[PDB]
Amino acid sequence: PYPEDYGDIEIG
Amino acid sequence: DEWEVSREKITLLRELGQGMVYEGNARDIIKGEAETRVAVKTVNESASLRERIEFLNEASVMKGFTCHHVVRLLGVVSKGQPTLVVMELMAHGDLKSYLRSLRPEAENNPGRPPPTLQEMIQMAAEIADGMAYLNAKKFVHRDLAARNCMVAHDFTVKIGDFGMTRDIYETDYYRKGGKGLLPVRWMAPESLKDGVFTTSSDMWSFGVVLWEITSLAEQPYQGLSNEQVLKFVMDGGYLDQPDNCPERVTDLMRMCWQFNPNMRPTFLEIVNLLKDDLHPSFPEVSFFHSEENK
Ligand SMILES: Nc1ncnc2c1ncn2[C@@H]1O[C@H](COP(=O)(O)OP(=O)(O)OP(=O)(O)O)[C@@H](O)[C@H]1O
Ligand SMILES: [Mg+2]
Repeated sequence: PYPEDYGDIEIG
Repeated sequence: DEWEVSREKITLLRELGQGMVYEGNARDIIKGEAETRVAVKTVNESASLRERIEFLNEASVMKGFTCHHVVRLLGVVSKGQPTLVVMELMAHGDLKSYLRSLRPEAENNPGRPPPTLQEMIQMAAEIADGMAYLNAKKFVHRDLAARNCMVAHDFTVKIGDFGMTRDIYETDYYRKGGKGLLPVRWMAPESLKDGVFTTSSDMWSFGVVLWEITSLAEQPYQGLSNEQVLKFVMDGGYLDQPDNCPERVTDLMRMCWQFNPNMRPTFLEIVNLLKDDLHPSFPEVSFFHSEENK
């Protein structure tokens, strides 16, 4: 799959 | 449950993609077919309670969708365990894998040429049509990307993976601020900044999908970390044009990446723009040309 297409970030 | 399927009717054949998605056989699930080849999504044994809840919400969300350009739910096995989510098998998998397979030097190159302009336009129109339907149903997708678009036996592209999809009937937006494992390279600046998701922020992601198509699914903002993309895009940064990218697609992409969400096109506008440059079957199957688009 593509787990690297997500990262731990903060929004808002 | 009108969606309930007898478990004895499902046979798993191989793993399609890691909750494991399987290719399966389903007996007597589609009228006029004694047995249908299907995809079957399941939950990991070690999935957290949040993940288990989201998987069930995803299946539930899919029950309300009927669109040629959206992956069809076929049934649910919910009696006993485990829960099987049965859907339309997409013979060519996800668009990201498919596009990467079309690179000149890809080991798995299927021996077919990379997409023509017409084929890219057809893909665009199909993705946009599925998204126009989703929006009209008052959902925001939140994870539109090539990896979540699926490719049929006839190369029709359809929207899939509704894991991040949220109902926006009451307000036209979903807001979720805070920390998360998020698709940062696909996200609009206002989503990054204000934590807000709308059809306009889905439109930003549509621009990135166009960029994926014309780059054969390169990684967006390569050389940049997740945290740098976050800064870059919030500050008005966007992607450069792929090598030899057709001008007409570039123009569209740039319209999708307007900093102000109010200035981006709508999905109906995208389909309308492309409608004369499509395969003759499109008005027979599209949400755009359907009585439902009122
Ligand atoms: N209906 C389908 N037909 C064929 N292949 C599929 C289908 N659904 C998924 N796949 C393949 O498996 C991969 C994972 O599927 P999907 O994106 O739906 O799961 P996921 O990423 O785990 O979802 P979520 O983001 O909700 O956790 C896809 O990128 C695709 O290659
Ligand atoms: Mg996915």
